[PDB]
Amino acid sequence: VTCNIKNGRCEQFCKNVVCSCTEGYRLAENQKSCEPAVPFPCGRVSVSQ
Amino acid sequence: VVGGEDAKPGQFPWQVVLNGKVDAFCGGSIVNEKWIVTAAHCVEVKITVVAGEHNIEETEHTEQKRNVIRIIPHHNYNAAINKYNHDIALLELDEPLVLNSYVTPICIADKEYTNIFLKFGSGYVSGWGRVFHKGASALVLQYLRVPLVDRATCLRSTKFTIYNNMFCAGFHEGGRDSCQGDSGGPHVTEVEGTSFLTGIISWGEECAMKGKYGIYTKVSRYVNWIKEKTKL
Ligand SMILES: Cc1ccc(-c2ncnc(Nc3ccc(C(=N)N)cc3Cl)c2O)cc1
Repeated sequence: VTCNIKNGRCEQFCKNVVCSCTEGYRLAENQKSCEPAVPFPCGRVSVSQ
Repeated sequence: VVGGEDAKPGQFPWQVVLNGKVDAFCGGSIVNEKWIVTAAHCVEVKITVVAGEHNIEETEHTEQKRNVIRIIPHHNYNAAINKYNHDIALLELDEPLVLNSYVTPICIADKEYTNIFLKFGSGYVSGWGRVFHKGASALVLQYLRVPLVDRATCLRSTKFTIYNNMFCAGFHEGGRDSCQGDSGGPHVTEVEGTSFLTGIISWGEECAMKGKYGIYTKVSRYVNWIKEKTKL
């Protein structure tokens, strides 16, 4: 209901709610989560650990 | 990094190492295929950057070495006044890096969210710096989770001036810390499986000494400048 409580349930960014993601990601079907929109998005480990 | 662990291949794919008069003298972070962010005191001399590095003494075929064609220290950096204040610089590479599982940028949120993520209070630092106070540098990339230290505790730890856009991180009893050679490298915060750059490894006194902490530059203070100068 508001960004000032649990970040409006947004995985990355919230705006008074409208969730958004950093470059290389798109807002998922659930309108909260962020999913890769490019082959190698920033800040993620893709080699097996 | 004193008291850290060996990073696995591709665990910190945004990490780069800088080579100059001495090899592996500072670290840096990939902003995008053409730009690295580091500390200004590191590049204050011809430099080369190596991305996709894991073990500096063994060719793993994931490395990408590039010449630096432009160095942009922040306009408020002045080493003759203070070597470690406004301590951030950008390096432009001669040819773009090829993004892959070993060479991937670090995310950078806006000013507000970079400060929110720093305030989560736990970040990861990495680099090939000294593994002991006045000791040998690492061959394999090291990493360490460091807690954020409150400003009042930070100010009491040193006689030197800690400005408001610097932060302290480390442990009350020492033993684990960043060290010389890690400078310029990243301090990142994991936000639900995506890492964001929250600090630049900057300076400190005796590495891992009880009562002393590593000092870092707040990335939130420089986000507009980083995004303006590194635009592709
Ligand atoms: C060209 C150039 C000139 C000077 C230096 C340089 N000289 C000294 N200390 C440095 N760093 C440092 C020291 C202690 C701790 C700590 N107590 N946690 C952490 C760090 Cl990052 C450093 O970056 C590097 C490159």
